[PDB]
Amino acid sequence: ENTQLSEAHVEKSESCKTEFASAYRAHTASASAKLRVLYQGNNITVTAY
Amino acid sequence: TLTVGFTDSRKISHSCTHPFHHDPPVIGREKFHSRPQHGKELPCSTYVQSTAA
Amino acid sequence: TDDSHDWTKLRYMDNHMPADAERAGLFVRTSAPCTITGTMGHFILARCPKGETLTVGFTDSRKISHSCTHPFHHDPPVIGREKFHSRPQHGKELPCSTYVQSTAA
Amino acid sequence: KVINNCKVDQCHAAVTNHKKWQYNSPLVPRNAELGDRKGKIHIPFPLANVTC
Amino acid sequence: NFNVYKATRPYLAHCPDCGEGHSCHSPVALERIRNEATDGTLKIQVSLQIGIK
Amino acid sequence: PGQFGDIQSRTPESKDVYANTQLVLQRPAAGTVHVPYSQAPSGFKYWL
Ligand SMILES: *[C@@H]1O[C@H](CO)[C@@H](O[C@@H]2O[C@H](CO)[C@@H](O[C@@H]3O[C@H](CO)[C@@H](O)[C@H](O[C@H]4O[C@H](CO)[C@@H](O)[C@H](O)[C@@H]4O)[C@@H]3O)[C@H](O)[C@H]2NC(C)=O)[C@H](O)[C@H]1NC(C)=O
Ligand SMILES: *[C@@H]1O[C@H](CO[C@@H]2O[C@@H](C)[C@@H](O)[C@@H](O)[C@@H]2O)[C@@H](O[C@@H]2O[C@H](CO)[C@@H](O[C@@H]3O[C@H](CO)[C@@H](O)[C@H](O)[C@@H]3O)[C@H](O)[C@H]2NC(C)=O)[C@H](O)[C@H]1NC(C)=O
Repeated sequence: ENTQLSEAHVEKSESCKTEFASAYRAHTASASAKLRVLYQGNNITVTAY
Repeated sequence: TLTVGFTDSRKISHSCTHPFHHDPPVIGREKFHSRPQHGKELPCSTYVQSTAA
Repeated sequence: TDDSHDWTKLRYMDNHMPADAERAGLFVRTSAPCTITGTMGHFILARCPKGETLTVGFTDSRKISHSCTHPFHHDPPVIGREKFHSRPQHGKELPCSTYVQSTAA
Repeated sequence: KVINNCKVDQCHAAVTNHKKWQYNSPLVPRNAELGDRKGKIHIPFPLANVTC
Repeated sequence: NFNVYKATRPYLAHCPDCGEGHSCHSPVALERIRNEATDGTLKIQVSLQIGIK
Repeated sequence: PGQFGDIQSRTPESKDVYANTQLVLQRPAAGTVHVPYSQAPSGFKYWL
Protein backbone atom coordinates (compact mmCIF):
# COMPACT_ATOMS: atom_id res chain seq x y z
CA GLU A 1 0.00 0.00 0.00
CA ASN A 2 3.15 2.15 -0.22
CA THR A 3 3.35 4.71 -3.02
CA GLN A 4 6.14 6.47 -4.90
CA LEU A 5 5.74 9.96 -6.35
CA SER A 6 7.88 10.55 -9.45
CA GLU A 7 8.04 14.01 -11.01
CA ALA A 8 10.31 15.40 -13.71
CA HIS A 9 10.50 18.25 -16.18
CA VAL A 10 12.52 19.58 -19.12
CA GLU A 11 14.64 22.73 -19.00
CA LYS A 12 17.08 24.29 -21.42
CA SER A 13 20.60 23.46 -20.30
CA GLU A 14 23.18 26.10 -19.49
CA SER A 15 25.00 24.90 -22.62
CA CYS A 16 22.28 26.71 -24.58
CA LYS A 17 24.34 29.84 -23.86
CA THR A 18 27.21 28.47 -25.98
CA GLU A 19 26.15 25.49 -28.12
CA PHE A 20 22.98 26.41 -30.00
CA ALA A 21 21.52 26.74 -33.48
CA SER A 22 19.85 30.01 -34.46
CA ALA A 23 16.79 29.65 -36.69
CA TYR A 24 16.39 32.82 -38.79
CA ARG A 25 14.09 34.18 -41.47
CA ALA A 26 15.73 35.82 -44.48
CA HIS A 27 14.63 39.02 -46.22
CA THR A 28 15.95 41.14 -49.12
CA ALA A 29 19.74 41.29 -49.34
CA SER A 30 21.84 44.46 -49.05
CA ALA A 31 24.30 43.92 -51.88
CA SER A 32 27.73 45.49 -51.50
CA ALA A 33 30.70 45.57 -53.85
CA LYS A 34 34.42 46.29 -53.86
CA LEU A 35 35.85 47.36 -57.21
CA ARG A 36 39.37 48.03 -58.49
CA VAL A 37 39.74 50.58 -61.30
CA LEU A 38 42.81 51.31 -63.44
CA TYR A 39 42.24 55.07 -63.57
CA GLN A 40 44.90 56.91 -65.61
CA GLY A 41 47.47 54.26 -64.72
CA ASN A 42 46.63 54.35 -61.00
CA ASN A 43 44.94 51.53 -59.09
CA ILE A 44 41.96 52.91 -57.16
CA THR A 45 39.65 50.95 -54.85
CA VAL A 46 35.97 51.70 -54.24
CA THR A 47 33.42 50.10 -51.93
CA ALA A 48 29.71 50.81 -52.36
CA TYR A 49 26.28 49.32 -51.83
CA THR B 1 30.13 2.09 -21.17
CA LEU B 2 31.51 4.40 -18.49
CA THR B 3 33.01 3.17 -15.22
CA VAL B 4 34.13 5.40 -12.35
CA GLY B 5 35.91 3.93 -9.37
CA PHE B 6 38.42 4.40 -6.59
CA THR B 7 40.20 2.61 -3.75
CA ASP B 8 38.69 2.43 -0.27
CA SER B 9 40.53 3.16 2.96
CA ARG B 10 40.44 -0.60 3.61
CA LYS B 11 42.25 -1.14 0.27
CA ILE B 12 39.13 -2.45 -1.47
CA SER B 13 38.03 -1.22 -4.89
CA HIS B 14 34.69 0.47 -5.54
CA SER B 15 33.36 1.09 -9.04
CA CYS B 16 30.14 1.98 -10.81
CA THR B 17 29.43 1.25 -14.48
CA HIS B 18 26.74 2.92 -16.60
CA PRO B 19 25.83 2.30 -20.24
CA PHE B 20 26.76 5.44 -22.16
CA HIS B 21 27.37 5.84 -25.89
CA HIS B 22 30.50 8.01 -26.03
CA ASP B 23 31.52 9.08 -29.53
CA PRO B 24 32.87 12.62 -29.99
CA PRO B 25 31.34 14.49 -32.92
CA VAL B 26 33.55 15.15 -35.92
CA ILE B 27 35.11 18.62 -35.91
CA GLY B 28 35.82 19.65 -39.47
CA ARG B 29 35.82 17.27 -42.42
CA GLU B 30 38.40 14.74 -41.19
CA LYS B 31 37.88 12.01 -38.59
CA PHE B 32 41.16 12.23 -36.69
CA HIS B 33 42.23 10.52 -33.48
CA SER B 34 44.72 13.00 -31.97
CA ARG B 35 45.51 16.65 -32.60
CA PRO B 36 48.35 17.02 -35.12
CA GLN B 37 51.57 18.98 -35.22
CA HIS B 38 50.57 20.89 -38.37
CA GLY B 39 47.06 21.82 -39.42
CA LYS B 40 44.11 24.19 -39.12
CA GLU B 41 42.00 25.74 -36.36
CA LEU B 42 38.21 25.52 -36.08
CA PRO B 43 35.69 26.79 -33.51
CA CYS B 44 34.59 24.36 -30.80
CA SER B 45 33.37 24.20 -27.21
CA THR B 46 35.11 22.70 -24.19
CA TYR B 47 34.92 22.52 -20.41
CA VAL B 48 37.40 24.97 -18.89
CA GLN B 49 39.37 24.20 -15.75
CA SER B 50 37.86 27.16 -13.86
CA THR B 51 36.19 26.20 -10.57
CA ALA B 52 34.55 29.55 -9.82
CA ALA B 53 30.82 30.15 -9.48
CA THR C 1 52.67 -25.09 -0.70
CA ASP C 2 51.97 -26.62 2.74
CA ASP C 3 48.64 -28.05 1.43
CA SER C 4 46.77 -25.63 3.69
CA HIS C 5 44.02 -23.29 2.49
CA ASP C 6 44.77 -19.58 2.08
CA TRP C 7 42.69 -17.49 -0.32
CA THR C 8 45.39 -14.79 -0.45
CA LYS C 9 48.02 -17.10 -1.98
CA LEU C 10 48.51 -19.41 -4.95
CA ARG C 11 51.12 -22.05 -5.75
CA TYR C 12 53.00 -22.27 -9.05
CA MET C 13 55.51 -24.90 -10.09
CA ASP C 14 59.04 -23.46 -10.11
CA ASN C 15 61.47 -25.97 -11.65
CA HIS C 16 60.77 -29.17 -9.65
CA MET C 17 59.31 -27.52 -6.54
CA PRO C 18 55.94 -25.87 -5.88
CA ALA C 19 56.37 -22.28 -4.72
CA ASP C 20 54.05 -19.62 -3.37
CA ALA C 21 52.96 -16.31 -4.87
CA GLU C 22 50.45 -13.58 -4.10
CA ARG C 23 46.93 -13.85 -5.50
CA ALA C 24 46.60 -10.08 -6.02
CA GLY C 25 49.21 -10.37 -8.77
CA LEU C 26 46.95 -12.61 -10.85
CA PHE C 27 45.37 -10.93 -13.89
CA VAL C 28 43.13 -11.99 -16.78
CA ARG C 29 42.94 -9.92 -19.95
CA THR C 30 41.38 -10.01 -23.41
CA SER C 31 41.79 -6.40 -24.53
CA ALA C 32 41.04 -4.66 -21.24
CA PRO C 33 41.58 -6.16 -17.78
CA CYS C 34 38.92 -8.72 -16.88
CA THR C 35 37.18 -8.74 -13.51
CA ILE C 36 37.95 -12.03 -11.77
CA THR C 37 34.70 -13.05 -10.09
CA GLY C 38 36.24 -16.08 -8.40
CA THR C 39 39.13 -18.53 -8.04
CA MET C 40 39.48 -22.12 -6.90
CA GLY C 41 42.52 -24.29 -7.52
CA HIS C 42 42.96 -24.69 -11.26
CA PHE C 43 39.84 -22.73 -12.24
CA ILE C 44 39.22 -18.99 -12.57
CA LEU C 45 35.80 -17.41 -13.09
CA ALA C 46 36.09 -14.04 -14.82
CA ARG C 47 34.05 -11.53 -16.80
CA CYS C 48 35.80 -10.31 -19.90
CA PRO C 49 35.19 -7.59 -22.50
CA LYS C 50 34.87 -8.49 -26.16
CA GLY C 51 38.12 -9.66 -27.71
CA GLU C 52 39.86 -12.33 -29.73
CA THR C 53 42.84 -13.22 -27.50
CA LEU C 54 42.92 -14.14 -23.83
CA THR C 55 45.90 -13.99 -21.49
CA VAL C 56 46.38 -15.10 -17.89
CA GLY C 57 49.34 -13.99 -15.84
CA PHE C 58 50.76 -13.34 -12.40
CA THR C 59 53.86 -12.26 -10.49
CA ASP C 60 55.97 -14.95 -8.82
CA SER C 61 58.15 -14.86 -5.70
CA ARG C 62 61.17 -13.47 -7.58
CA LYS C 63 59.01 -10.56 -8.84
CA ILE C 64 59.13 -11.95 -12.39
CA SER C 65 55.94 -11.63 -14.41
CA HIS C 66 54.63 -14.74 -16.16
CA SER C 67 51.80 -14.77 -18.67
CA CYS C 68 50.21 -17.04 -21.27
CA THR C 69 48.18 -15.99 -24.31
CA HIS C 70 45.74 -18.04 -26.39
CA PRO C 71 43.59 -17.10 -29.38
CA PHE C 72 39.96 -17.20 -28.31
CA HIS C 73 37.00 -15.44 -29.95
CA HIS C 74 35.08 -14.11 -26.94
CA ASP C 75 31.68 -12.80 -28.04
CA PRO C 76 28.80 -13.27 -25.58
CA PRO C 77 25.55 -14.34 -27.24
CA VAL C 78 22.84 -11.70 -27.30
CA ILE C 79 20.16 -12.20 -24.65
CA GLY C 80 16.87 -10.75 -25.83
CA ARG C 81 16.42 -8.51 -28.85
CA GLU C 82 18.78 -5.66 -27.91
CA LYS C 83 22.58 -5.71 -27.89
CA PHE C 84 23.30 -3.83 -24.67
CA HIS C 85 26.80 -3.21 -23.35
CA SER C 86 26.11 -2.96 -19.61
CA ARG C 87 23.48 -3.93 -17.07
CA PRO C 88 20.67 -1.34 -17.10
CA GLN C 89 18.82 0.15 -14.15
CA HIS C 90 15.35 -0.41 -15.66
CA GLY C 91 14.15 -3.27 -17.82
CA LYS C 92 13.04 -6.88 -18.20
CA GLU C 93 14.36 -10.23 -16.96
CA LEU C 94 15.06 -13.17 -19.26
CA PRO C 95 16.34 -16.73 -18.73
CA CYS C 96 20.09 -17.24 -19.01
CA SER C 97 22.83 -19.61 -17.85
CA THR C 98 25.71 -18.63 -15.58
CA TYR C 99 28.41 -20.11 -13.35
CA VAL C 100 27.27 -19.89 -9.72
CA GLN C 101 30.12 -19.18 -7.31
CA SER C 102 29.80 -22.43 -5.33
CA THR C 103 32.64 -24.94 -4.90
CA ALA C 104 30.67 -27.98 -3.76
CA ALA C 105 31.82 -30.95 -5.89
CA LYS D 1 18.46 0.20 24.24
CA VAL D 2 16.85 -3.22 24.71
CA ILE D 3 13.20 -4.03 24.01
CA ASN D 4 11.85 -7.26 25.48
CA ASN D 5 9.55 -9.90 23.97
CA CYS D 6 10.47 -8.81 20.44
CA LYS D 7 11.96 -10.21 17.25
CA VAL D 8 14.40 -8.53 14.87
CA ASP D 9 11.92 -9.25 12.07
CA GLN D 10 9.22 -7.01 13.58
CA CYS D 11 11.16 -3.78 14.22
CA HIS D 12 12.44 -0.93 12.06
CA ALA D 13 15.38 1.38 12.72
CA ALA D 14 16.80 4.39 10.94
CA VAL D 15 19.22 7.26 11.47
CA THR D 16 17.38 10.57 11.66
CA ASN D 17 19.60 13.31 13.14
CA HIS D 18 21.44 14.22 9.94
CA LYS D 19 23.89 17.06 10.60
CA LYS D 20 24.84 17.58 6.93
CA TRP D 21 22.82 17.98 3.75
CA GLN D 22 23.34 16.09 0.50
CA TYR D 23 22.37 16.56 -3.14
CA ASN D 24 18.72 15.78 -3.90
CA SER D 25 19.74 13.00 -6.25
CA PRO D 26 16.97 10.99 -7.95
CA LEU D 27 18.58 7.95 -6.29
CA VAL D 28 17.58 8.88 -2.71
CA PRO D 29 14.02 9.34 -1.38
CA ARG D 30 12.59 12.77 -0.63
CA ASN D 31 11.75 13.96 2.88
CA ALA D 32 8.29 15.39 2.19
CA GLU D 33 5.96 16.75 -0.47
CA LEU D 34 8.16 19.86 -0.72
CA GLY D 35 11.92 20.20 -0.87
CA ASP D 36 14.07 21.20 2.08
CA ARG D 37 16.23 23.42 -0.18
CA LYS D 38 18.65 24.92 2.42
CA GLY D 39 21.80 24.48 0.34
CA LYS D 40 23.19 25.33 -3.06
CA ILE D 41 26.32 24.34 -4.98
CA HIS D 42 27.69 25.85 -8.17
CA ILE D 43 28.48 23.38 -10.96
CA PRO D 44 32.12 24.00 -11.97
CA PHE D 45 33.81 23.71 -15.36
CA PRO D 46 31.44 25.88 -17.41
CA LEU D 47 31.18 25.42 -21.15
CA ALA D 48 33.55 27.79 -22.92
CA ASN D 49 34.17 28.80 -26.41
CA VAL D 50 37.52 27.83 -27.89
CA THR D 51 39.46 26.63 -30.93
CA CYS D 52 40.34 23.02 -31.80
CA ASN E 1 35.30 28.75 -4.51
CA PHE E 2 35.95 25.52 -2.60
CA ASN E 3 34.10 26.83 0.48
CA VAL E 4 30.67 25.64 -0.74
CA TYR E 5 30.91 22.04 0.52
CA LYS E 6 31.15 23.18 4.15
CA ALA E 7 27.95 21.46 5.33
CA THR E 8 27.60 18.71 2.71
CA ARG E 9 28.34 15.00 2.87
CA PRO E 10 28.56 12.30 0.17
CA TYR E 11 25.83 9.67 -0.22
CA LEU E 12 25.44 6.03 -1.16
CA ALA E 13 23.39 5.37 -4.28
CA HIS E 14 22.10 2.47 -6.33
CA CYS E 15 24.44 1.36 -9.11
CA PRO E 16 23.34 -1.10 -11.82
CA ASP E 17 26.79 -2.69 -12.11
CA CYS E 18 29.26 -2.76 -9.21
CA GLY E 19 31.94 -4.54 -11.27
CA GLU E 20 30.77 -8.15 -10.91
CA GLY E 21 27.60 -7.77 -12.98
CA HIS E 22 25.33 -7.28 -9.95
CA SER E 23 23.63 -4.05 -8.95
CA CYS E 24 24.45 -2.78 -5.48
CA HIS E 25 24.49 0.32 -3.30
CA SER E 26 27.82 2.00 -3.99
CA PRO E 27 29.59 4.99 -2.44
CA VAL E 28 30.24 6.19 -6.01
CA ALA E 29 27.39 6.36 -8.51
CA LEU E 30 26.93 8.17 -11.81
CA GLU E 31 24.17 10.79 -11.75
CA ARG E 32 24.52 12.65 -15.06
CA ILE E 33 27.05 12.43 -17.89
CA ARG E 34 27.25 15.71 -19.81
CA ASN E 35 28.93 15.81 -23.22
CA GLU E 36 27.83 19.18 -24.55
CA ALA E 37 31.45 19.98 -25.41
CA THR E 38 32.38 19.19 -29.01
CA ASP E 39 36.02 18.32 -28.31
CA GLY E 40 35.00 15.17 -26.42
CA THR E 41 35.50 16.26 -22.81
CA LEU E 42 33.12 14.55 -20.37
CA LYS E 43 31.77 16.07 -17.16
CA ILE E 44 30.80 13.13 -14.95
CA GLN E 45 28.75 13.72 -11.80
CA VAL E 46 29.40 11.22 -9.00
CA SER E 47 28.22 10.88 -5.42
CA LEU E 48 31.78 11.37 -4.14
CA GLN E 49 33.30 14.70 -3.13
CA ILE E 50 36.80 15.14 -4.55
CA GLY E 51 39.21 17.80 -3.31
CA ILE E 52 37.44 18.17 0.05
CA LYS E 53 38.18 15.63 2.78
CA PRO F 1 10.33 15.15 -30.42
CA GLY F 2 13.68 13.81 -31.55
CA GLN F 3 14.02 16.31 -34.40
CA PHE F 4 15.42 19.79 -34.87
CA GLY F 5 13.32 22.11 -32.74
CA ASP F 6 12.16 19.80 -29.95
CA ILE F 7 13.17 22.57 -27.52
CA GLN F 8 12.81 26.21 -28.54
CA SER F 9 13.28 29.67 -27.06
CA ARG F 10 13.02 33.16 -28.51
CA THR F 11 16.51 34.24 -27.40
CA PRO F 12 19.35 32.43 -25.60
CA GLU F 13 18.81 34.44 -22.40
CA SER F 14 15.01 34.10 -22.40
CA LYS F 15 13.34 31.96 -19.74
CA ASP F 16 10.43 31.04 -22.05
CA VAL F 17 11.22 27.46 -23.07
CA TYR F 18 8.92 25.34 -25.21
CA ALA F 19 9.68 21.64 -25.00
CA ASN F 20 7.99 18.66 -26.66
CA THR F 21 10.24 15.71 -25.83
CA GLN F 22 7.53 13.08 -25.23
CA LEU F 23 8.54 12.60 -21.61
CA VAL F 24 6.69 9.65 -20.06
CA LEU F 25 7.45 8.50 -16.53
CA GLN F 26 7.84 4.74 -16.07
CA ARG F 27 7.32 2.44 -13.12
CA PRO F 28 10.48 2.06 -11.01
CA ALA F 29 11.95 -1.40 -10.76
CA ALA F 30 11.10 -3.46 -7.69
CA GLY F 31 13.42 -2.86 -4.75
CA THR F 32 14.98 0.30 -6.23
CA VAL F 33 14.54 4.04 -5.75
CA HIS F 34 15.48 5.21 -9.25
CA VAL F 35 13.20 7.33 -11.43
CA PRO F 36 12.94 5.78 -14.90
CA TYR F 37 11.56 7.58 -17.92
CA SER F 38 11.12 7.13 -21.66
CA GLN F 39 12.16 10.36 -23.35
CA ALA F 40 12.97 11.09 -26.97
CA PRO F 41 16.66 12.08 -27.14
CA SER F 42 17.71 15.62 -27.93
CA GLY F 43 16.78 16.59 -31.46
CA PHE F 44 19.57 19.16 -31.51
CA LYS F 45 22.22 16.48 -30.96
CA TYR F 46 20.68 14.22 -33.60
CA TRP F 47 20.67 17.16 -36.01
CA LEU F 48 24.33 17.81 -35.16
C1 LIG G 1 31.07 31.90 -28.83
O1 LIG G 1 31.27 32.26 -30.15
C2 LIG G 1 30.03 32.44 -30.85
C3 LIG G 1 30.38 32.88 -32.26
O2 LIG G 1 31.79 33.00 -32.41
C4 LIG G 1 29.10 33.45 -30.16
O3 LIG G 1 27.80 33.33 -30.76
C5 LIG G 1 27.02 34.53 -30.57
O4 LIG G 1 26.34 34.52 -29.28
C6 LIG G 1 25.61 35.74 -29.02
C7 LIG G 1 25.02 35.60 -27.63
O5 LIG G 1 25.89 36.13 -26.64
C8 LIG G 1 24.56 35.97 -30.10
O6 LIG G 1 23.94 37.23 -29.86
C9 LIG G 1 24.85 38.33 -30.04
O7 LIG G 1 25.31 38.84 -28.79
C10 LIG G 1 25.43 40.28 -28.73
C11 LIG G 1 26.19 40.66 -27.47
O8 LIG G 1 26.79 41.94 -27.69
C12 LIG G 1 24.01 40.86 -28.80
O9 LIG G 1 24.07 42.26 -29.03
C13 LIG G 1 23.18 40.16 -29.90
O10 LIG G 1 22.20 39.32 -29.31
C14 LIG G 1 20.90 39.63 -29.83
O11 LIG G 1 20.85 39.40 -31.25
C15 LIG G 1 19.56 39.04 -31.82
C16 LIG G 1 19.55 39.51 -33.26
O12 LIG G 1 18.23 39.90 -33.59
C17 LIG G 1 18.45 39.66 -30.97
O13 LIG G 1 17.20 39.47 -31.62
C18 LIG G 1 18.44 38.97 -29.60
O14 LIG G 1 17.61 39.69 -28.68
C19 LIG G 1 19.86 38.78 -29.04
O15 LIG G 1 19.80 39.17 -27.67
C20 LIG G 1 24.09 39.38 -30.86
O16 LIG G 1 23.25 38.75 -31.81
C21 LIG G 1 25.18 35.94 -31.49
O17 LIG G 1 24.16 36.00 -32.48
C22 LIG G 1 25.99 34.66 -31.69
N1 LIG G 1 26.62 34.65 -32.99
C23 LIG G 1 26.23 33.83 -33.98
C24 LIG G 1 26.99 33.95 -35.27
O18 LIG G 1 25.31 33.03 -33.84
C25 LIG G 1 29.01 33.25 -28.65
O19 LIG G 1 28.44 34.40 -28.03
C26 LIG G 1 30.41 33.04 -28.09
N2 LIG G 1 30.39 32.86 -26.65
C27 LIG G 1 29.86 31.81 -26.00
C28 LIG G 1 29.99 31.85 -24.51
O20 LIG G 1 29.32 30.88 -26.58
C1 LIG H 1 47.19 47.55 -60.68
O1 LIG H 1 46.67 46.31 -60.20
C2 LIG H 1 46.77 45.23 -61.14
C3 LIG H 1 46.07 44.05 -60.52
O2 LIG H 1 45.74 44.30 -59.16
C4 LIG H 1 46.68 43.60 -58.32
O3 LIG H 1 46.04 42.52 -57.67
C5 LIG H 1 46.86 41.72 -56.78
C6 LIG H 1 47.56 40.68 -57.65
C7 LIG H 1 47.83 42.58 -55.95
O4 LIG H 1 49.13 42.54 -56.53
C8 LIG H 1 47.32 44.02 -55.90
O5 LIG H 1 48.22 44.77 -55.09
C9 LIG H 1 47.25 44.62 -57.30
O6 LIG H 1 46.53 45.84 -57.30
C10 LIG H 1 48.24 44.97 -61.45
O7 LIG H 1 48.33 43.94 -62.44
C11 LIG H 1 49.06 42.82 -61.88
O8 LIG H 1 50.38 43.20 -61.48
C12 LIG H 1 51.12 42.12 -60.90
C13 LIG H 1 52.43 42.70 -60.42
O9 LIG H 1 52.94 41.99 -59.30
C14 LIG H 1 51.30 41.00 -61.92
O10 LIG H 1 51.98 39.91 -61.31
C15 LIG H 1 53.12 39.56 -62.11
O11 LIG H 1 52.78 38.58 -63.08
C16 LIG H 1 53.88 38.20 -63.93
C17 LIG H 1 53.35 37.29 -65.02
O12 LIG H 1 52.55 36.28 -64.40
C18 LIG H 1 54.95 37.54 -63.06
O13 LIG H 1 56.05 37.16 -63.87
C19 LIG H 1 55.42 38.52 -61.97
O14 LIG H 1 56.39 37.90 -61.14
C20 LIG H 1 54.23 39.05 -61.16
O15 LIG H 1 53.76 37.97 -60.37
C21 LIG H 1 49.94 40.54 -62.44
O16 LIG H 1 50.11 39.60 -63.49
C22 LIG H 1 49.14 41.73 -62.95
N1 LIG H 1 47.80 41.31 -63.36
C23 LIG H 1 47.25 41.65 -64.52
C24 LIG H 1 48.08 42.50 -65.43
O17 LIG H 1 46.12 41.28 -64.84
C25 LIG H 1 48.90 46.24 -61.97
O18 LIG H 1 50.29 46.02 -62.14
C26 LIG H 1 48.67 47.39 -61.00
N2 LIG H 1 49.22 48.63 -61.54
C27 LIG H 1 49.61 49.65 -60.78
C28 LIG H 1 50.15 50.85 -61.51
O19 LIG H 1 49.53 49.63 -59.56
